[PDB]
Amino acid sequence: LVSTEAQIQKMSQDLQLEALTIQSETQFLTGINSQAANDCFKTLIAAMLS
Amino acid sequence: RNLPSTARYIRPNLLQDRLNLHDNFESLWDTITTSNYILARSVVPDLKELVSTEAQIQKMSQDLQLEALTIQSETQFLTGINSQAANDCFKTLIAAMLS
Amino acid sequence: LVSTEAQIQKMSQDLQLEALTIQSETQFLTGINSQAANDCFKTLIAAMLSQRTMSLDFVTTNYMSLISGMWLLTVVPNDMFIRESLVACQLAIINTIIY
Amino acid sequence: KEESKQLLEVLKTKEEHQKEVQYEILQ
Amino acid sequence: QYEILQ
Amino acid sequence: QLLEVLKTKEEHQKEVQYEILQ
Amino acid sequence: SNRLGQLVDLTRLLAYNYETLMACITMNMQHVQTLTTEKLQLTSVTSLC
Amino acid sequence: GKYNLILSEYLSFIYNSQSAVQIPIYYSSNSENATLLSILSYSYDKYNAVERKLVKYAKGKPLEADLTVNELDYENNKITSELFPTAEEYTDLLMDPAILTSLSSNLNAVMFWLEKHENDVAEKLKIYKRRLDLFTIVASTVNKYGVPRHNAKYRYEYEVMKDKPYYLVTWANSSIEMLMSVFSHEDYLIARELIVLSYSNRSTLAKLVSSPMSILVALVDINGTFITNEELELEFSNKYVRAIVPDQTFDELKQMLDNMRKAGLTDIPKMIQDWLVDCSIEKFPLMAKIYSWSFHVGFRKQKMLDAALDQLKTEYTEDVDDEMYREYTMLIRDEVVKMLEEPVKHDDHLLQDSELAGLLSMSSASNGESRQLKFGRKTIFSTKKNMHVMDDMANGRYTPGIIPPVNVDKPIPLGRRDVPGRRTRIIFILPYEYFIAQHAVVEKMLIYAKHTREYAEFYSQSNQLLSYGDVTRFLSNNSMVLYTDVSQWDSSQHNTQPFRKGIIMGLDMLANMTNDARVIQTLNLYKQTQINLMDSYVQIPDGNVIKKIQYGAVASGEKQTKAANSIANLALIKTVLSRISNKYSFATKIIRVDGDDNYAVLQFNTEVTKQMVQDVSNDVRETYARMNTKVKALVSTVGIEIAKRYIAGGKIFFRAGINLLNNEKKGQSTQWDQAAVLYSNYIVNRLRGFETDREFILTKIMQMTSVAITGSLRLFPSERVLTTNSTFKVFDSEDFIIEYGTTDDEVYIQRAFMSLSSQKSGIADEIAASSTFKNYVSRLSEQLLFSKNNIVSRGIALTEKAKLNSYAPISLEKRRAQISALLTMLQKPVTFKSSKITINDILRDIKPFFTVNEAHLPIQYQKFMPTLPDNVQYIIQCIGSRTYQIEDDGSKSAISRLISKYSVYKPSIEELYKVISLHENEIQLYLISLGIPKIDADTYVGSKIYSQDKYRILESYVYNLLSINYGCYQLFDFNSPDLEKLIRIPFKGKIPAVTFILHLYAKLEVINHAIKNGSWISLFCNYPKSEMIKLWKKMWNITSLRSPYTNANFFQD
RNA sequence: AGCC
Repeated sequence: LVSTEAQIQKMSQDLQLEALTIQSETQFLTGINSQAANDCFKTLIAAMLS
Repeated sequence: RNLPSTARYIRPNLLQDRLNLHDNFESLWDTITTSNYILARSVVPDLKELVSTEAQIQKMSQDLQLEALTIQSETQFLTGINSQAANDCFKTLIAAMLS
Repeated sequence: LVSTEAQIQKMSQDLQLEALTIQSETQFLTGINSQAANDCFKTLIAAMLSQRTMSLDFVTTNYMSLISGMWLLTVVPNDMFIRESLVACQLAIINTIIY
Repeated sequence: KEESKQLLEVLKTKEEHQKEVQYEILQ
Repeated sequence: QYEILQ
Repeated sequence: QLLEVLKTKEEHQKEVQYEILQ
Repeated sequence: SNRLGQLVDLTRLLAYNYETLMACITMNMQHVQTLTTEKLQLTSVTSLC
Repeated sequence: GKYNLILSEYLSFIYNSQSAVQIPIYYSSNSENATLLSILSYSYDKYNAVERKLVKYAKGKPLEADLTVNELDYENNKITSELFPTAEEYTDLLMDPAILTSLSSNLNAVMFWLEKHENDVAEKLKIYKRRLDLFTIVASTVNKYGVPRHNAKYRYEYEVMKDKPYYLVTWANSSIEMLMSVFSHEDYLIARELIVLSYSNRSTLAKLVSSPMSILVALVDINGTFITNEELELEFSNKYVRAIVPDQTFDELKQMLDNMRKAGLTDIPKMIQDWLVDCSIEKFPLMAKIYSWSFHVGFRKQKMLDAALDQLKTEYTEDVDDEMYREYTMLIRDEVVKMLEEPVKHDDHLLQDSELAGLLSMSSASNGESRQLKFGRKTIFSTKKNMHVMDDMANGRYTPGIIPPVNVDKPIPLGRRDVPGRRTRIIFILPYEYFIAQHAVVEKMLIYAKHTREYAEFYSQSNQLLSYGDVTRFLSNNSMVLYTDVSQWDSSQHNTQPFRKGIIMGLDMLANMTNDARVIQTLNLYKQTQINLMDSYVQIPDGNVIKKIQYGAVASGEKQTKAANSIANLALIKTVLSRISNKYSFATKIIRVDGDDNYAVLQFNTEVTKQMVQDVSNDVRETYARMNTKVKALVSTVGIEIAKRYIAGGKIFFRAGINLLNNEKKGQSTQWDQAAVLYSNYIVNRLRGFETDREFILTKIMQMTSVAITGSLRLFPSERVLTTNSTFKVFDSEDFIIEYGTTDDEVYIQRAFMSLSSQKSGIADEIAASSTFKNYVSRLSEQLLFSKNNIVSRGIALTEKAKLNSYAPISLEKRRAQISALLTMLQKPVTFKSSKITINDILRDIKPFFTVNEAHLPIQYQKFMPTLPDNVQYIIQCIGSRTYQIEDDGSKSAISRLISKYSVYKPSIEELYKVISLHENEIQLYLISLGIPKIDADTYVGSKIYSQDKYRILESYVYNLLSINYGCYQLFDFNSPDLEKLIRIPFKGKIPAVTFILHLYAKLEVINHAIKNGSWISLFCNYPKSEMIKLWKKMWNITSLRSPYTNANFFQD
């Protein structure tokens, strides 16, 4: 996979999330890691075959 | 059950008021329509399954772009938003029209 | 008779009362024991050999106890039930299922 | 005693607990 | 010493 | 010697690099 | 609707015990509307079918 | 200062001789208007101090004990020589008060009060004449047999209790606790029957008085109620619900009042007799007064065989209906599949290592057996379970796969836990491998219970109107509530075979849903603890012999017993409500289970009458009895008894039975820590309707906090030592107010208690250098991560140092060194100089910028708790009760959602606060020591979401410092629209950390001003921009003062 | 000197 500390650091600059205000762009990064990709790729293929 | 042919009952006399207590009797009409206001308040149903307050202000604080930790002091938009005052307003709008 | 543990696990996983969008009460499957199968069999013959009229008690929320009331009206003659309860049993069928 | 048994004759006589006497006027 | 009570 | 004692605060590492504003 | 072979089997039996017990009836079977009724719960009709 | 005036007046009473002198020690904040630290006392003539002043209060006739009112022979008040013939067989454990305060100390605390109030005015005279008529009974009974002189550790030997009655000490302790709570004439008539009759009737007095409270909460009409929404938020609804009661309840309440007249109570059954004519809520606090006073009789300490005989001897039959047990086993099977469906399909990391999940959290387990261990050269005896692992991991015996049998060869030892007025409950003492297997699976059962409507972990908050407020939200005139009291829940027949085979059948449908080789293993070991407990023998010692009794049922003291007992109720009350629906037609609104006390709200078609209440109650205790579970079926229309809370007529009533001067187990505390347990058991009983005198409590803190170094010298600390916000806090100046002092000599002493807040212990530093502790740390670093790092291993080895503070002798070498180092500061008035930011240093900078004015607020809300004191009921009626609970657990943050998922540790909020304000590469060095991988801790640091997580940790840390969610501040609404009209602070943006603390401190100063005086004030703080930036740099370096005995002061039960 |  793309290295998670090298992808989420490029992602967090394009959002330009400010450290002070409650905005709807701090929730763009919740729950992205290596394990959630390997369990969504399986449950898409394995549900289609069944 | 189906009642027999020998069952009797007494009918009340429901004819409207002949005194006209709303005409120039203003201290007797105020205490006869407070009585119908409290009785109509114990009948109108109360709200269950309201949206929770903390899951509503946090959704409301993203549209206004408030600061962190000071959602109550930065704007006075979010004041007095409870579930106690949601049920209180629905009761006092239905019971004020019925009495 | 069939096993009560078998007819409940088939019926409570087809109807699926635990995953509807109405969450104001704990829905589960009531009244499908094996003492009511004998009690409904005896009441339905003994109030037919003696010509005793029968009333119907039900709840409109439970549609499984209302769908299976269609089998009651097509076998037992509707001259048996008291008319204010026969009407209210076949009005809740059309207003909630058929119409 | 007669004082303790008279409570159980008053406690059912009072009207703030009595309800639905009219299925027994027909019976 | 033990006393068994089953 | 706990780990919360050894790691230096933000105000300590702001003093090894000196500059004057004006 | 799937219980069909076991729901025809009720009414062939429910109307046979009524039919063979009615032969042991001596008084006239008059039919008028009585005062007190006997309560059927429709939850127990589901437990029979 | 009022405690300093009673302290100087006390020493002029207990030392009547001329040779006693008192030297007050003062100090000041300056070098050269001073507050005093302590009071010295040199007194030499100290023999026979209490036995000489007792004779002037010993009038009247002594109490003659009745010896034919108890069934057993060793529960009567006989002479100890008539009961225990020789000194070799003398068991102290039947009358032991288990508090470090003797009877000769409790008699001086009353005889000091009776001298201060000997000549008062005509209102406070009637209180003195009521507390003197009761003390004549207590003094004339003790003075006949003399006063027993205690031991050096406050026990009572055989040679001092030889010619006295056996329960003379533990009766004179509880009767002094009762006569110091008499305020009215109604309280005097109750205290006279519970003092005279308690001298002989040590078995069935707390049961007869506390019996009719489950019935009397069903007769009081409802006129206006508090309800709760579906999400737990408060609402006020003013419906009118009439109370319907059948004619067999009054034929049962008459039976409960004739059992109270056989025992001799003739004036307590006259108050219940005269209340039943009205059945009103305005006289109901008299009926909860009698229920609260009945728990102060005392504990029923018995022999272990004699109290576990009716529990372990049951009649199991095969004449149950087996058609009802198939649905009961199937409904338990359907829950365990429903709870562990999502953590088994998606293979969670917490289940994949259940061996490591139980090892790092074994400080939450109960104490095991007493076993001999060897730590280097030392030999210690310990009952903590994580000390048993360190000895078993060294000698080559740690096998967590092999689970030991509990059959007739190796039985289960038994421990007890009792409550006055109830029966006793037995507690299993299981091995340490029944905790490792049953921890990672039970923790996945208690996350489903926190999101399901029918369990008790959903309605578990700090407040008490939001938790137990769902009782009355479905109440109307066509519904009824059905609360049943199962008598013996632990050993019923529905719990032995069908409950253990319903869980085993549910773990076999979860061995086909997964594909890992680890998740099949941790679901097989949790299955293995159920087959071994299917046939379990118990071990009860009596006399010489040791009895082995077969016991296949469910007791407490297990790990699953809080989450698997809640499944067996929701499967048993679902089967009974399906058998009762053949006679009636209803719709079950709610079912809610909490262990073995539950309720269910049934909604009917027609209106509820008096015949549908008598015939549903006869179909609950006849359907339960078909399953061999005998119950007391109770149905009501207005009020119930949910667990120890009594919701009667719209108001909620608690019990106030907490024994102050007695205890049920010999605690492992000092006197300084038990002088704060004694105060915090007085604040709890004052908020629930049992008002003890304050001046008797403040006298008991004087006699417990003092510590002597010589037999002639005494040191009594002053008010400013005990009341200040430090480690050594005991009580507060005003009762329900937590005050943070702001004076130049009050911050000077709080920093002076910062040196000796951390002491070292000579036992834990010798264990931590031993070979078997290093072997335990080394084998935890192997399983926690596959690599080896020097940073994580010192981070592990210094984490089990704090785990040894749960050990009782190690936690006593610290606290005995706290008080012995305080004595060198109370004698030498000069202290040391240091600077460290506390919460009082922040409030020094905020307080001179607040301007107060007078203001008024009209009453708008009503009261739902009518036993609260008068100054707290003025706050609730003016700003309102709490609507919704703000969380301070911190799990809504993004770092506490990463720690809990990827590791098994749980860090304190005082640990997450210190590390969230550092640089990027300092959060990395800390997160690896928790067990998080390097690739995950590089993601959270490199995402810069820690910058938006700084304000979610500081919000939940300041709520922990000021104690807003706990204490007595958990009743007032803080987001109310009636406190914002008093707080007028202009807004200055861009600094959220300072603006948050300006509004949380102004909300507390208005509340703390209206409890002290009863009048409201309004605040105004035009804070400058040049003082906000100076306070901004001190909001992150704030340090808290944590104490072990203060963490129990946040919860009530 | 140690869960009495």
